[PDB]
Amino acid sequence: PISPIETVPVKLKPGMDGPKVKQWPLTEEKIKALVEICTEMEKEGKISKIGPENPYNTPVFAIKKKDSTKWRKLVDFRELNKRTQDFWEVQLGIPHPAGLKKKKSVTVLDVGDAYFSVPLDEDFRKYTAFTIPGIRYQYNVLPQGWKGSPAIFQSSMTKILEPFRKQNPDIVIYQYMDDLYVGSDLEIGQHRTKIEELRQHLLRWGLTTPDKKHQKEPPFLWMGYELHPDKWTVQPIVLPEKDSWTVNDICKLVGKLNWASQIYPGIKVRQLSKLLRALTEVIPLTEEAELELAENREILKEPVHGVYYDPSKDLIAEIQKQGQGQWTYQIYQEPFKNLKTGKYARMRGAHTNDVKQLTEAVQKITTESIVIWGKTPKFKLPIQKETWETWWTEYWQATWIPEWEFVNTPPLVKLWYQLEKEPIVGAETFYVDGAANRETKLGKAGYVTNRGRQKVVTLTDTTNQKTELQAIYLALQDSGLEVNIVTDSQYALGIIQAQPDQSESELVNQIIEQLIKKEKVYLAWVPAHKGIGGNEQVDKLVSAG
Amino acid sequence: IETVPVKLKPGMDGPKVKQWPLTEEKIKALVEICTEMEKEGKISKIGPENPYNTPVFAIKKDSTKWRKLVDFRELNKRTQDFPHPAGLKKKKSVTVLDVGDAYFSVPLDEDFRKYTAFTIPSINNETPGIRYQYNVLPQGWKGSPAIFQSSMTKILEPFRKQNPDIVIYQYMDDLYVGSDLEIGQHRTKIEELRQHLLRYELHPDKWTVQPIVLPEKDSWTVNDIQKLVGKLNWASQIYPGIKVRQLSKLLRGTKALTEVIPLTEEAELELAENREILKEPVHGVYYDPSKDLIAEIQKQGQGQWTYQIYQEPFKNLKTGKYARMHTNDVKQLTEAVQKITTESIVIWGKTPKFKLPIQKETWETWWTEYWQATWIPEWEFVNTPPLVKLWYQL
DNA sequence: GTCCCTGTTCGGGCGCCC
DNA sequence: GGGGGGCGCCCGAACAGGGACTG
Ligand SMILES: Nc1ccn([C@H]2C[C@H](O)[C@@H](COP(=O)(O)OP(=O)(O)OP(=O)(O)O)O2)c(=O)n1
Ligand SMILES: [Mg+2]
Repeated sequence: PISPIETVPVKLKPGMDGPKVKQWPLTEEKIKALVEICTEMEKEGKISKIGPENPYNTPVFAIKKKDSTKWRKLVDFRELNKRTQDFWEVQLGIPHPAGLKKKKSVTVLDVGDAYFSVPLDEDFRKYTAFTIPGIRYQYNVLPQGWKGSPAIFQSSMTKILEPFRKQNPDIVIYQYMDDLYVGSDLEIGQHRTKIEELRQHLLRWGLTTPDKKHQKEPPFLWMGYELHPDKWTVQPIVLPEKDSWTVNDICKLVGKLNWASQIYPGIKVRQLSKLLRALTEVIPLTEEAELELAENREILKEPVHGVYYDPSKDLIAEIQKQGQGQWTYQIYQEPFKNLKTGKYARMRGAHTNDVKQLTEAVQKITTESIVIWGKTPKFKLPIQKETWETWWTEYWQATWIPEWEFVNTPPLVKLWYQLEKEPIVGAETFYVDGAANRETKLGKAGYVTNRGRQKVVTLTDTTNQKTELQAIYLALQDSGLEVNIVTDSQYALGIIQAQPDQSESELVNQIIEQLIKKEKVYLAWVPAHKGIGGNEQVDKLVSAG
Repeated sequence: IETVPVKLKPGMDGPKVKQWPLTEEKIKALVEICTEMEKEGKISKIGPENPYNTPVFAIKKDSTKWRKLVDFRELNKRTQDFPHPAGLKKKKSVTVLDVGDAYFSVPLDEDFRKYTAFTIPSINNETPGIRYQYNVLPQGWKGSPAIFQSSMTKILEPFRKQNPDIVIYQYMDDLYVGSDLEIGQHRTKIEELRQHLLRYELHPDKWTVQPIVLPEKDSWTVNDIQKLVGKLNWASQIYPGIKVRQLSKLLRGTKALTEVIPLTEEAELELAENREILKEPVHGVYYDPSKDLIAEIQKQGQGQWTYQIYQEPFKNLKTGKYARMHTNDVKQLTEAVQKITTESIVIWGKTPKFKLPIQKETWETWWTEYWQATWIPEWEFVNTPPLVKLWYQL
C-alpha cells in the first residue's frame, strides 16, 4: 500500500537534466525476478508504464536479500544522483544496544517493502525512468538507489511516528530506517496491545508490518546483535583465513576487527593497518602483523556479552595502554559487566607522547559516551595524578581530562624525561647549530662548548630544520649525563619542549632515546645571527656552505 | 509587519554545518524549547529537501531556565552586509541585558528562512534528527539587530530622553547599559529599563592593560642575559626603540650558562631605558573596521592567561591578563574568550577572531559546557611557539 | 617570493546497519 | 557483480600557515 503522506519536494541541480543511460544486459533469472516485482508494483500504482514522452532511462538490477528467497530491485541511479539536489541527511548516527535501558517488554518490527510505500514527488518521477528487458516504467514511489531516498524515508518515517510518540511518551521506539525496536515497562499483555496500536498506526500511514519480521520473544535480532533480556551479544564475527592476504583482504579484516572491538576487549590493528601504506595488490604479512592477527584470533574465540544501561548508576570508562599508540577501553557500571568496549589508535602528530594520546583517547570516549548515553563517564586511567599534574604544568597548552581516578594496572602512562626549568650548574654548555644549502642539499650540523670542544658533521640530502635537529642530536651524543644545550632553532625547540616519546622521524626517535638516557637536560633558545656568543662561533663553523 | 528582503553575499551558498552531539540535559531542553517555539509559530518543521544546516545547543544560566543558542557564525559570515559609543568604555557600571526575545515579533523574509535550518539529535540515535527552520528573526543572526534597529530606536527613545546620561548599546541579542551611578542607583535604573521593556555586572574602567615588563635582579647569569636579549629582540618588533647591542656584547665568547656576568654600566643603563620604552604607549595603531580583530591567548600557567588584540601583527590594540584560581584549563580558556570578546564588543563593537592555544578536539568536546554568552566568536586553533608565552610573562 | 614541515580536511577503500 | 544513506576505521592527497632563507 502507498502512504498518504505528502511527498517531499525535490528538484535537479540547476542547468542539468535527467539521466539517459543504456539498460545493461541482465541474467534471465533476474529478469523473471524483476518482471515478478514490476508486474505487482504496477498493479499497486507504485510504478507506471511510460512512453516516448519520457526520454530518460537508468539501469536496473536485483540482488538477493538476507532471506534466501525474495529479490531486492535496485537502480544504478549513480548518474541521476550526480544531478539531484543536495539533501540534509537526518540520520545522525547508529543506535547502540549498550545505550538501551532494561525493558519489561520488547518487540522488534520491520516494515514490509518500506521504500515502495512512500510516494515520490510528481515533478521528479520522470527522471526515475527505467526499462525491464520489454516494458518501460517510472517510479511513483521511492527507488532503491536514489540518494534522496534514505533521507526522505527517514524523515517521512519520523513524521508518521510523531503522533504515536506524543500520545505514547513512555513507549520507546528506536527507529533505524524501517526497523523498529519497541520497548515498554508494561506487563506482556498490555504491551502487545500497545504494539497492535502501533502496527495499525503504521498501517493507516501505509506502512505494513508483516508478522514474519515481527519478533515477539527473546533473543531479538536487532541492528546486527542479539538482544537478550539481561545482556546483548554481537552476531558471530567470522574472520577470513586466506593465507595469502591482499589489500582488499586486509581492509576487510581490519574492518571486521574494528567492528568487533565494540564488545571484544584487546583488539589491535596497528600492525595490520601499517601494512597498507590499489586493492588487488597482494601484501606479505609482517611478523608483528601476523603475531597481532593471531592475538585477535584468540580474543574472538572467547564468549562475551554486553549489558544494558542503568541511568541510576554511573558511567565508568577504564583505559588500558596497548603500546605503540594503541589503547583499549571498557565502559561499565558494575565491575566486570561491560556496557561496551572499544579501541583508540589514531596516530596524530609527527611527534607526540603518551599523555597527549591518553588525552585524545579520553576525548574520543567522552564524545562517544555523549552520543550513546548522553553524558560523560567517570574515568579510570593508568596515569598517576602527579604525572598528569606535571604535564599540565609543563605544557603550554590548555589540556584537560574530566573526573578521574588512577588504576595501578600497567603499562602505566608516564613522562619519559623532563627538561629542566633552569640551567644546570656544572654541565657542559653546548651551542648547537645547523645550516643547509637549498640548491645542493648539502649541509652541516655541529656545536661549540664552553669547555672548548667543537665539532662539525657534514650532511647530505638534508634540510635546514634537519640540520638543527642533527646539531642537537650531536650535542646529546657527545655530552655527559648532564647537558645545557643552546639552540636558535624555534622549530627544534618546539618539538623537543613538547616532550615526545614517539615520532615519525627516525632522527627525533634517536634524539628521544638520548633524552631518556640523560639525567638532566636544559634547552635554552637564542635569536639567530645577532652576534650572540657562542651561537656566533658555531654559526661560522657550520655556515661554510 | 511585512518583511525586509535579505540576501546572501554574491557567489555564496547557505551554511552546511553538521550538528555536534549534545548531552541529554541539553537535548531535553532544546526539545522542550523548540516545541513551545513551534506552538507560537516562531519555528516550523522542515524536511531533508532543505540542504542547509547550522548547529544548536543550549546553555543553563543557578537557574531552572535554559537558553537555546544557535551557532550562526557561518550564516553571519555569509549574510549580505549591514552606532558605536566611545563613551561606553568609560562607565563605572555597565550591565548586559538579553533582548533576544524581541526578535521573535518580527517575521523573516520567506526566501531566507531556508538558510536558518537546524537539527535536534536524539540520545543514542533513537531517532533521525528533527529539522526546524525559523519564521521570525533568529537570535544570533546578525540580520536580526539590523532589521529590528528601527523598532529598537523607538523603544529606548523615551528612556534615553529621560536618562540622557545613561548609554545604551546593542550588539546582537545583547543590550549593553552603562551608567555613572553608584551601584544600586544603577541597579534600580537597570530594572527601571527592563520593566520599561516588558511594556550582571560590568565595570569597563577597572579594565587593565598588561605592559611588557623586564626582569629586575641583582646578579645576572649568561642564561639570564640570553633570555633577556631574546625577549627584547622580539619586543623590538612591537616597539621600535628597544636595543640589545650593549647587552648582547656581554655574551661575547662561549660562556657557561650559569656563569654570572657583571653588568657593564652602559648595558646597565641601556636596560634601564628599555624598561621605560615598554611603559611608553605603542605608536601608530588605528582600529580599522574593514579588517577583523585577531586575538591571541597564551597559557601562562597557574590560572594566568595573557592576550593581545591586534589587526595587523605587532600592532596591538590592547594587551591583557586574565587571572583565575580542580583547575580546568578548558573552562578557564572559554571564560577568558568570553571575557575578551565582551571587552572587544564594548570597545570596538566588533567580535574578535581567536587564535586558541588548545587542541581542536579538546576544545570542541567541552567548550559549550562553560559558554554563557548569547554570541559566539569565530576561532581557529594554533600550536603556539613556546617562545611567545615567555614574552608576555609576568 | 621558495622550501620545509606540520596540521586539517576531504575523499577513497573497507566494516556494520537498513 | 553492479545501487543508496548513515556511522566507524585507516590511508594519502591537497592545501593552509608559520618559519627560515637569498641577497
Ligand atoms: N541494501 C539495502 C537495504 C535496504 N535499503 C533500504 C530500502 C529498503 O526498503 C529499506 C529497508 O530495508 P529492508 O531490508 O527492511 O527492506 P524493504 O523494507 O524494502 O523489504 P522487506 O519486506 O524485506 O522488509 O532500506 C537499501 O536501499 N539498500
Ligand atoms: Mg522492511
